[PDB]
Amino acid sequence: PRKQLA
Amino acid sequence: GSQKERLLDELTLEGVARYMQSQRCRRVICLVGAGISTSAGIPDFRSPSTGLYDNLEKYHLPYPEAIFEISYFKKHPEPFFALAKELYPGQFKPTICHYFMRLLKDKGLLLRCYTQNIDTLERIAGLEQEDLVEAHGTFYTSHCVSASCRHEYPLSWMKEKIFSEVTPKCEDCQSLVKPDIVFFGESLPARFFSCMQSDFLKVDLLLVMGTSLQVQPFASLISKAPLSTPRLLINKEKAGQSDPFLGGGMDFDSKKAYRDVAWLGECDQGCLALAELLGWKKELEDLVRREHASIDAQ
Ligand SMILES: NC(=O)c1ccc[n+]([C@@H]2O[C@H](COP(=O)([O-])OP(=O)(O)OC[C@H]3O[C@@H](n4cnc5c(N)ncnc54)[C@H](O)[C@@H]3O)[C@@H](O)[C@H]2O)c1
Ligand SMILES: *C(=S)CCCCCCCCCCCC
Ligand SMILES: [Zn+2]
Repeated sequence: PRKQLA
Repeated sequence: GSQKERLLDELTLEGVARYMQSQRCRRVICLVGAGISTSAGIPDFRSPSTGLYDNLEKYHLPYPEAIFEISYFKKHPEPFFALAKELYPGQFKPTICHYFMRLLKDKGLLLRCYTQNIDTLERIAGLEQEDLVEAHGTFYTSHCVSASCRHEYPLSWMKEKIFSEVTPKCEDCQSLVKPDIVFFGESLPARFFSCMQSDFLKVDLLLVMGTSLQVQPFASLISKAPLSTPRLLINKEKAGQSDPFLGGGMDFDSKKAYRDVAWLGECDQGCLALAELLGWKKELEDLVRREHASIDAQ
């Protein structure tokens, strides 16, 4: 999984 | 197992402190973010006013988040490097909270520090590679982006590039040189996962400091701990609670709250206060004062 905002 | 015992005698900072000085608690993991470096002069992302997200109209930008996305960075690397010059601190001085973690290390309580920050302040405070997971990379090193040569450059080289306002290009192949940070849209470093699969099998306390817990998969770390692991948040504002509409996270307040603690304030103050209860206040004062003095003398 990758760097993601939320 | 998954039994949800109550290990702290009371959901307060004093309760955590007594737990930290009992025998059950021998491995501590810190999860930290940009809140712990704001008092070092590196601003937040999301904090209204201070945070970057309020302060970036000047960047010809179609989406205040795009300046940290890898896609946008591949197309137009200049705004990032322009932004990097603005923010580059004149002097690297880690905070009281940083030095609290070095005290953890010095007392054998630190199993790992997982940081979302890229400012290298954890290393300058004396946390070594064995103590650290730089989950989003770092400015400390940089690499040619060309798969064919990936030459490494030091921060000294990248700093002059940024301060001389010249886009960093590789001396061997003339491709772009990118700091070793994880952009939004990139894959976190392998070591993040190999540490996560092992560290959270026997952590005895989570210390969450200066993070809004809104970046994934970093925020998911708080749920990797076993259900009976006490979890302390030191932060301006509560964070990490499950959304009422959206395995979930922090539970400070509900009737079934049993291990989560929220100390609201400055990370430096909260670590100061925790250190007092532990009898480390003077020990923390001398260490910060000495290291700031050493750094101030450079
Ligand atoms: N120092 C850095 O390297 C830096 C700086 C800005 C952004 N970022 C990156 O952007 C993303 C933002 O994520 P984040 O959660 O770490 O930052 P954030 O902006 O999303 O939130 C920081 C949290 O810490 C609180 N806070 C700020 N200053 C504080 C202080 N002095 N004392 C106590 N609490 C304080 C804020 O209220 C907030 O809850 C991260 O992935 C990070 O990689 C890094
Ligand atoms: C993951 S969210 C990485 C975000 C990048 C943060 C940008 C930081 C600006 C550079 C600060 C310069 C300090 C050396
Ligand atoms: Zn190259």
